Amino acid sequence: MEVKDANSALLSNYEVFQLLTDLKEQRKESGKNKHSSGQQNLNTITYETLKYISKTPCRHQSPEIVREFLTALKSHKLTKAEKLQLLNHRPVTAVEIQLMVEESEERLTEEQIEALLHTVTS
Amino acid sequence: LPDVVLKPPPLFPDTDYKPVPLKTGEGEEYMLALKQELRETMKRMPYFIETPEERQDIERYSKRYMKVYKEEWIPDWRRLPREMMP
Amino acid sequence: ADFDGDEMNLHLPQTEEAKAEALVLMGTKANLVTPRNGEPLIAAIQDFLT
Amino acid sequence: KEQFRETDVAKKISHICFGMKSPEEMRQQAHIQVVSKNLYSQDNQHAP
Amino acid sequence: RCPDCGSTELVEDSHYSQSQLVCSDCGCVVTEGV
Amino acid sequence: FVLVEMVDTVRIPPWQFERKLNDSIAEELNKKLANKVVYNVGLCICLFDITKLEDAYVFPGDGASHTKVHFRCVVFHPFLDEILIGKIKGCSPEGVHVSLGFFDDILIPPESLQQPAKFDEAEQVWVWEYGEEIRFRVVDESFVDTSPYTLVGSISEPGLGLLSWW
Amino acid sequence: TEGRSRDGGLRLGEMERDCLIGYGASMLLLERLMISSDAFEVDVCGQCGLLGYSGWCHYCKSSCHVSSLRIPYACKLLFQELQSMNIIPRLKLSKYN
Amino acid sequence: QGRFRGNLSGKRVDFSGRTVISPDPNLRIDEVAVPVHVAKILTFPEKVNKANINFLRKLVQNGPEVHPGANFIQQRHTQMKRFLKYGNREKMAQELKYG
Amino acid sequence: DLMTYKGEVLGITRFGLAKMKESVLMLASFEKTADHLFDAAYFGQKDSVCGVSECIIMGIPMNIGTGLFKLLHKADRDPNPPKRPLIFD
Amino acid sequence: RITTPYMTKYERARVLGTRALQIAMCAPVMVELEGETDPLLIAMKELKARKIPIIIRRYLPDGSYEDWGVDELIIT
RNA sequence: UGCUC
Ligand SMILES: Nc1nc2c(ncn2[C@@H]2O[C@H](COP(=O)(O)OP(=O)(O)OP(=O)(O)O)[C@@H](O)[C@H]2O)c(=O)[nH]1
Ligand SMILES: Nc1ncnc2c1ncn2[C@@H]1O[C@H](COP(=O)(O)OP(=O)(O)OP(=O)(O)O)C[C@H]1O
Ligand SMILES: [Mg+2]
Ligand SMILES: [Zn+2]
Repeated sequence: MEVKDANSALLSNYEVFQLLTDLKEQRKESGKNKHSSGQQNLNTITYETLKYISKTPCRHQSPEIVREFLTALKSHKLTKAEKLQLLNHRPVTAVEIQLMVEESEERLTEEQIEALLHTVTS
Repeated sequence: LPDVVLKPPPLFPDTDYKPVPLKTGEGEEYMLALKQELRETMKRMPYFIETPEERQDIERYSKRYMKVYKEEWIPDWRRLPREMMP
Repeated sequence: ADFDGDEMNLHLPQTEEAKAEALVLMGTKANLVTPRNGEPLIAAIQDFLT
Repeated sequence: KEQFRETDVAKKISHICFGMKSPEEMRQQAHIQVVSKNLYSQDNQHAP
Repeated sequence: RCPDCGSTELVEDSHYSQSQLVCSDCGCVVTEGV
Repeated sequence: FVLVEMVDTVRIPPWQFERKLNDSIAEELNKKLANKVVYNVGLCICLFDITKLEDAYVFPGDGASHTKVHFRCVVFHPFLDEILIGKIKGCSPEGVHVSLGFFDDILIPPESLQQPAKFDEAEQVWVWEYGEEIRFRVVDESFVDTSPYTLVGSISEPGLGLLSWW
Repeated sequence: TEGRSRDGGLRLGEMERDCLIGYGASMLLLERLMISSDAFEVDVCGQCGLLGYSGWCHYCKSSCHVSSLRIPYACKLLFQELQSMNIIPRLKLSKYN
Repeated sequence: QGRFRGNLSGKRVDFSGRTVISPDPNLRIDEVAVPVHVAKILTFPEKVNKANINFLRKLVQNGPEVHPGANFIQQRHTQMKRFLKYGNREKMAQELKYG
Repeated sequence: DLMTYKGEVLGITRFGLAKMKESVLMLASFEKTADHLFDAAYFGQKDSVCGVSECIIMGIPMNIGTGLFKLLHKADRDPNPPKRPLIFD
Repeated sequence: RITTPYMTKYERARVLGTRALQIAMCAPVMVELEGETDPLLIAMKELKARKIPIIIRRYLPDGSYEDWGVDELIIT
């Protein structure tokens, strides 16, 4: 029951949302009585995580939009964690990038924030 | 005949003889201080090789600021065989 | 055996795999010959040869 | 919430490594120290 | 008491050289082997 | 959220042979890794996919089908600096009790870094004014079986401003 | 037990084991000499290789490496007697795969 | 009588009997006659499946007295054995789950 | 051949059996139990489970007979199933 | 492909035993049994019909292996 | 020890 790598590759919330939706539809299309009675924690965790991701603005996302956002941020020499956080949160306000986002000193430049907002809002 | 014992002997039996106190004088204190200084200075010496940390979580801009820098001694490869070159 | 008071043992396997292995490998029809020289041991006897 | 721990594994013995134990390992393996030479108590219950 | 029906009719009846304490109401084998 | 590679020896009984092997393996792996925290890894959510699935053996014992399957599964394990959004599911004098939305009630933010008006008087008072943000600081896990929880982590709430809610 | 008056069972002597080996019936021999006679489930520690109890190793004071294992009771008795003779059998377990 | 020769190489087992033999040419070479008395003692554990469900139902209904039958039932969920000599055998036969 | 596969005629007695075989459990079970056991404990010789006697003692299926090979199940499957593509990476 | 194409008696016995155990453990039948309450009889019927979904994994002493289907091997 | 085979 060993793990090979706990940090193999980071993924945004859209992939988790898609996986949860696929598992939910496959479940309701292949619902089994005994398998469900054996372990009901699966249903609970799946439904609650899907509801949590639905509460967030993660909706209205597609792989093309994610690829476009990644290609747009690649020109900003930003780290992977910063773009991951921006994609998971989708900040509409500037203060979210000014203070909440880490590594603000020397990275904002007071001019790139407008481009970041235009890219994340598109 | 020998009597029977209900409980086992104590794990640390008491002794009526105690260790002789340590020798005193400037020499012993100076040797102690020098040994402590050696302990403190030999760990930061390049010869003290530490366990190479691995499995970094992520890369960050602060890396260059937190990058551990330390001079490395160059072994004399003339005396050492060839099997130890990197 | 000679049926002169000899007591023989009878065992019942408790596993389907053991049952199948006993029936296949240790089958009476599959062991009509000895591995020593291949001669058949299970054949006619007194009151059958006569 | 709940930690993942395996219930049972189909473990198969590979080989037996014979050896010896030192007195310290004997102390560590044992649970109690036997010092009384008698077997049962004096009462009529004869408890150990 | 019996673990299935909760009855107290536990009788020790040896079945062909097998000591066994069993419930007398539903037949739930309480304990077996000695 | 992050992917984790795992190798598991899944045992499928004989009465599931009519089902497809991959589907049954995925269902078993999900049932075995649902709402459970793997030590030094985190809380696993569900199975992401199955990469390698080698031959399926049948032992002379139980007789079931044992398959060694390599798969990738999603687990919730921040990177010590991730930002999250939870809701206050209670509050204690020594620290508030915030929880991610219906995900896990294990986030215990210590109240020792906010501006110097921090205190909880047991009346569920969050903070005196001048969707709750959370900044993960460190991960920590512990064992359970020690005789014949496991994920709490510390939360940071700096002077984020929060023009929307104080 | 041994005798009929003692409600004893039959004995598969060494010659019966030899015959079963000659036949090659491995599962039948295992079921006879292990499953139906002195089957037991012991707890072995994967670190020190000693025998534990109730999923706990008193030697290492831990229970993470303790695993269950099927074994004949006579084999466990032999291991215990050998440990009493200072001949410690250290069992290195591994997956059945 | 040691452990290797007396308890490891050759050891005693259960579900076995010992009896005197007698001739009977009316049986096949691959067949052996077993008395009813010994047959009622040596039992075989059969797993309830979709094929022999009715046969096991009838065997349980017969009980430990009639020769064709059983002596104990082990449920799938709980491993608590149930003796067929006591209790309503019909209710047990009607509640025979698979496994 | 079994008597003449090591280049020397070794008898079936305990001496030749020990010179030929290597399993500690089999030698201890045949003859000289305590002597062989103490010798193995001294040498620390690890004994495998390849032989038949040790397989019978430890209660595992012997390698000879039906246990020489392994069986596989012909289940409806698809090795190396399609992998879900990663969008963020 | 280098081993004997004939299916030995040991392989027959082990396959029949495994299939009987599986059928006793509520496994699906692929021959439409006709009133056979004995799992071993069903296993023998499946063997004679060559419908046992088991593949023998013959191992060579060095370590190499080879797979053989029950329907691919020859029975007697 | 007596036996049974
Ligand atoms: N009546 C009877 N006599 C016995 C028995 N066993 C041994 N003897 C007698 O005692 C002599 C041999 O003794 P052993 O059989 O060696 O006694 P033992 O086996 O050392 O005694 P335990 O170890 O207590 O079984 C023989 O001359 C027998 O006549 C027995 O079971 N019944
Ligand atoms: N000590 C023993 N060891 C093994 N088998 C024995 C022993 N004593 C008796 N038997 C069994 O009894 C059988 C011996 O019978 P056998 O010697 O062939 O005839 P018999 O006893 O000489 O009868 P006759 O005197 O010829 O009428 C063979 C064997 O299975
Ligand atoms: Mg005779
Ligand atoms: Zn240990």
